[PDB]
This record gives sequence, structure tokens and C-alpha cells, in this order.
Amino acid sequence: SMQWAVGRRWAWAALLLAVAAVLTQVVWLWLGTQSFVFQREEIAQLARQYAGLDHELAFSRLIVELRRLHPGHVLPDEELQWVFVNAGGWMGAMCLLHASLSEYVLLFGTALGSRGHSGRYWAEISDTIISGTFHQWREGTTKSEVFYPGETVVHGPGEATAVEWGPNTWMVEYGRGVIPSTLAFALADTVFSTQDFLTLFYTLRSYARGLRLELTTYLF
Amino acid sequence: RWAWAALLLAVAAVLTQVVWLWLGTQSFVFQREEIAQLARQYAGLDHELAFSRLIVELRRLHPGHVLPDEELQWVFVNAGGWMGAMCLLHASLSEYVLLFGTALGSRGHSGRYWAEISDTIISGTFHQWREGTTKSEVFYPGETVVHGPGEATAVEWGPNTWMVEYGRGVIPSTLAFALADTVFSTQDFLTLFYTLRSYARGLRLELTTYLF
Amino acid sequence: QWAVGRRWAWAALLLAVAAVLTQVVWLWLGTQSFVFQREEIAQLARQYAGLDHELAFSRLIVELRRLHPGHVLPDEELQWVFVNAGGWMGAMCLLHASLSEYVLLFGTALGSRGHSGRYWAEISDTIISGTFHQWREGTTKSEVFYPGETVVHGPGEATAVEWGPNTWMVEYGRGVIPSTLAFALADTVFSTQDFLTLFYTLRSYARGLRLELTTYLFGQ
Ligand SMILES: CCCN(CCC)CCc1ccc(OC)c(OCCc2ccccc2)c1
Ligand SMILES: CCCN(CCC)CCc1ccc(OC)c(OCCc2ccccc2)c1
Ligand SMILES: CCCN(CCC)CCc1ccc(OC)c(OCCc2ccccc2)c1
Repeated sequence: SMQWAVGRRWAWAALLLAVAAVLTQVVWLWLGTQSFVFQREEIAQLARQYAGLDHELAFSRLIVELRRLHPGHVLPDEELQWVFVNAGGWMGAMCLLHASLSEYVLLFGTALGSRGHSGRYWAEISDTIISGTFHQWREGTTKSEVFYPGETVVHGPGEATAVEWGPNTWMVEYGRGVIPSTLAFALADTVFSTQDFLTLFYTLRSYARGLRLELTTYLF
Repeated sequence: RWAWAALLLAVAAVLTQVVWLWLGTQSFVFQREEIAQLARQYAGLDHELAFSRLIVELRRLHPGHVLPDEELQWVFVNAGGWMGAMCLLHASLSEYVLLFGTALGSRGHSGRYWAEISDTIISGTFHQWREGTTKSEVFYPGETVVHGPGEATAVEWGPNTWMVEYGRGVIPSTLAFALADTVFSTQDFLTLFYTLRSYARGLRLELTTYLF
Repeated sequence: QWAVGRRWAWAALLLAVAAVLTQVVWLWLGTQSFVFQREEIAQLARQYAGLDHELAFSRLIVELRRLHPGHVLPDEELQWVFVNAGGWMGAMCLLHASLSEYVLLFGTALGSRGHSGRYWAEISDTIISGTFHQWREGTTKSEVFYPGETVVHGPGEATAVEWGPNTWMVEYGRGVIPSTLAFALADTVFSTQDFLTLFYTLRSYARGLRLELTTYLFGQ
């Protein structure tokens, strides 16, 4: 029965080829087995419930419920920090609740109102208004739409609009895509207009804390 | 090889003489009062219909100098801290005609250009604050505001403000100011490319029309 | 007599220059003197608030020249020059400037909004006319200031600022003024590219420094 035997060297090389193929195929399914922590419309449906309250208590109760629903995915009270944001000609403030390489969640708004450029991200951005007014002017048009508390503005990837927030506008924001590339835009005016390097450090530290949380949760 | 430099500078001098004579003997396609009156006739119409009528009338008054509908594109413009949108109808190295405005209003720096700019308001308001002064002026639909070369002002467009702009001077120099916030504030390279492509299309049209 | 090591005398000279530089910096701080008191400019400007801003500016300039001869720029060197920074735009007229102090009339006829800037200096703004909305870092509310009031901005603090139409104020700043001028020309370089405004601003600083140097060296 010499025709049933298999040499050892050919078997070793064939198993190397087999593991090569298996690894090159199961690496692909990592994009097919993608798992987002939050559903796409879950953040909006969650924030639309707290829009009736004042934005302070609304933020507090929303953070409580978001920690209850996704334990180990929201930054603790020790690392929650309002930091300024200057980009595209507008200025607001953010408080980062969750931050990964594919997702981010943050409270965002302005107490004075601000106008400017929305930016062109490799990400989809949802903004659910808790208070105030939002004015969006889409590219190519000559008109603008207004959004009120409870409503959600969706901003697809690659799109560019003109944005205007009235006085005392506050919203939650969810972002799915290449988050670092968006962080590149959200710090342009901070570098070339405001020179507020302390704010740069604060935003980068918030991102680092979010990533540390998302990694320590994956390991425990 | 010492005479090669002499021949090079000789050809260069003759070419510069040709260029100087051509720049001096060049006429202008449009007139300031022409654009002003055309934009003033339509100021009572809704800005969409006014834009359309003005484009058709400019096409029939100067054929071969207005871009076709396939090359007409609205492009955002972030400059001097303000953000509007423009649609280029005509653009050479000495003139340009465009439609400008904003649906949200915007404030910022007018720019320090090497050119004279004329804006006839179709709709909205235009607040101009001149350098060295402590008060501002306001222009309403139908009126024209002139920004002279070397002048810098503060500008404020109210919500839903649209105008027709006619600029005359060293047009390539305004590109530095018009795209500064695009590079350092918005990082919108796609809009930068759209702007450069509109300029290139205008130059292509003018060249082919001059050559027939 | 004995020798010292190549690393021994090195650290010894390091400690020597440390002692020298520290005690010299302390001697410098000890001899530091200020032309204007911490609240002098505000107290003086509040007296002229409420009038027409032109008349208030003229009377305040006359009063400052009377109270501090040799520290206020002459009429031929007074000039309104635009300022673009942190996304906002206004106009300034410098009356006094050194490496540690400065005084200027500031304001806008259109109103503006933007980043106040994070300085190594304490800056007070006394309002002659208009409105001043301030949004402090870490808060979701804003404070409005009317003519007669003074807004103090501490070193290291960063706020969002908004001036209503026809807002005019007097301002006194104390600290590392060059660091403030670094921010004061950000949009002028990366946004407006108005090099003539940059020249006007730097020439005003040079004139203030020249007046201060002449008065320090020759009195009067
Ligand atoms: C309408 C609201 C403005 N929309 C534009 C959508 C049309 C952007 C708002 C935003 C603020 C702030 C942002 O961050 C400064 C930011 O980008 C997130 C990048 C980041 C930040 C910290 C940690 C991790 C990742 C985006
Ligand atoms: C109403 C105030 C705005 N006024 C200031 C002076 C009245 C300028 C508005 C403008 C916008 C946008 C402009 O171009 C983006 C622009 O310059 C046009 C030159 C160009 C550049 C590239 C391609 C074709 C033409 C000018
Ligand atoms: C937001 C309110 C503006 N508050 C900031 C206080 C938080 C500063 C106002 C200022 C404007 C503009 C300034 O410079 C243009 C400037 O610095 C003055 C120093 C100088 C500058 C040029 C020449 C000589 C001296 C200061």
C-alpha cells in the first residue's frame, strides 16, 4: 500500500499552505464579524427621551442610562471633562463618553451659538438635539433646514454642509467610521487659529482615556 | 556657450514684449454697470429664478463667455473666517463673474485683493465695516457695493443673502485668500479641487472662444 | 590645589548657573514695576462708559495722557487696525505697550464670535458700549456684560467670546505680552493673509516699545 503514504516534508509544507489560506480567509471575516457597541439609531432614540428636560439633568440621566445599558464602555465620572472644540470656523464644547477606533459618542454644544463648515469625514455622524436649534445648509443647494430638540441630523460620509447653532444648543453625537481622520479635522482651527495647545492636550487625553477603557474592557 | 545666454535672454525679451503689448491692448468682455443693471433688474425675483434669468441674459449678451450648464456648479467657499457659496459664470486672468451668497449668513474678513470687486445684491443684506471707521453701512437688494483694490473691510451677510459679483484685476491673486480657510480651517480638499476645476473650465472656455 | 572631573565640574557649573539664574530671576521679579495698577484702567474707563464711544475714547485718551505722560502713544501714532484671531474679527487702537503691559481700545461695529485665546497674561476688558457675552470653560451657561462692567480673563483661562453690534471697550493686559501677540495674529496669517494688517499691528507694537524705551531711558 505505497500509494496511501504521504511524505513528511510535503505534509509540513502543505499544512503551512493550509494555515496560510485559513488565516488569510478568517482575517477577512473580521470585517464581516464587525460589532458596533451601540446600534445606529439607539443613541438617537435614547437621547430623544431626555430632550424634554434641561440639558444638565438630561445629560446626567442619559449618562446613567448609557452606563447601565453598556457597562464598561462609558468613561467614569473621574474622566468626564468638558473641553473646547474649534474647527472649520466654528467653536463649541464636547464631553467624550465613549471613544474607539470605529465609534465615538460625545455630548456637544454651545451656549453662544456658532457658524461654519461641517467638514468632510470618512464617517457617518448623527446629532440628536437635546436643546436649541440646528441649521444645516447642504452643498449645492441655496436653502437650509432647521432642526429642533428631539430631532436627529444625519451627516453621511464625504458630505459637506454649512452648520449654524443658535444660543444654548446641546446634543448627543454618535460617529461611525475612521474616527482618527475626523479627529484630524476637529483640531485644525485649534492649531492654526486659536493656538490652544492645552485644549489639544485635553482632547487627545480624552481620546486616550476612551481607548484605554475600550482595551481594558476587551481584556477583562 | 556664453552667447547661449544672450540668445536665451533675447528670445525672453521678445516674448515679454509680446506679452506686454497683449496685456496692454486687451479689452474687457463685461462692464461694471452692465452686470450691476442686469442683477438689479432681477432683484425682485426669487433668487433661483433671478440667477436663471441673469445666466440666460449673460449668455445671449456675450456668447462664448459663459460656461454651459454642464459646467455650472455651486461650490462652498471658506475664506477670511466666513463661509459662503459661489457659482462661476465667467473667469479669465483679468475678469470674473459669479453668483455668491449664503443661506445661513456669515461674518468675516472681506479680503485684501489686487482687484476691484462689485457686488449687486439680489436678496438679503450686506453689512460692510470699512477700515479705520467705527460704524458700518448696510446694502439691500438692488444696491451695489464696490470693494476697491488694497482695501480691507469686515463683512456680514444676513441669513439668505445672494448677490452677483463682477471682479476685475489680477484674478489669480484672490485665489490665495479665497482658499486659505479651505487649507487651514476646513481641510476640504474636495472643495479645493472643485474650485480649481471651475477656474480651469472658465479659462478653457475663454481660450477656445478666443481661438475659435 | 586639585583637579575636578569632566563630569564633576560639569555638574558643578550646572549648579552654579542654576543658582545664578534662579537668584537673578528673583531679583528681576523684585524690581518689576508696572505703569498702571491692576484696576486703574478699569476704574478710569468706567467713568466714560455710557457716552458715545468716540467721545469716551477721546476723553479717556486725554485723561490717560494726563495721568501717565510718556506712556501713551501720540495722535500721529494712533491708528485703528483690524484684528483677526480665534475665528473672530474686530479692530484695535493701541495706546500703550511694553513687554509686560499693554492698553488698547477695542471693538467691532458688526459683532463677532470666537475663541478668547489662552495667554500667559491677565487681561481686563471694561465695556464702553455694546454687549459682551462670555462662556467660561467647563460650563454650559454664559454671562452677559453691559457698559460699565469689567470682564477679567486670568492667565491660562480660555473662554468663548461674543461681541454684539457696535461693541466698544477699553482693555488693559499684564503678563508676557509677546505670547499674546502670537495668538493675536493667527487668523491674519492662516485665514485672511492680510499682510498689511500684520505690518500695521507689528508697527504699533514697535511704536509702543519705542515710546516705553525712550521714557525709561530719558524720563518725562
Ligand atoms: C454638527 C456637529 C459637528 N460635527 C460635524 C457633523 C456635521 C462634528 C462634531 C465634532 C466635535 C468634536 C469632535 O472631536 C473633537 C469631533 O470629531 C470626533 C473625533 C474624536 C474626538 C475625541 C476623541 C476621539 C475622536 C466631531
Ligand atoms: C460680498 C463680499 C465678498 N467679496 C469681497 C469684495 C466685494 C469677495 C467674494 C468672493 C468669493 C469667492 C471668490 O472665489 C472663491 C472670490 O474671488 C473670485 C476670484 C476667483 C477665484 C478662483 C476662481 C474663479 C474666480 C470672491
Ligand atoms: C477676546 C477679547 C480680546 N482680548 C483677549 C482677552 C481674553 C484681547 C484683545 C486683543 C486684541 C488684539 C491684540 O493684538 C492685536 C491684543 O494684544 C495686544 C498686544 C499688542 C498687539 C499688537 C500691537 C501691540 C500690542 C489683544
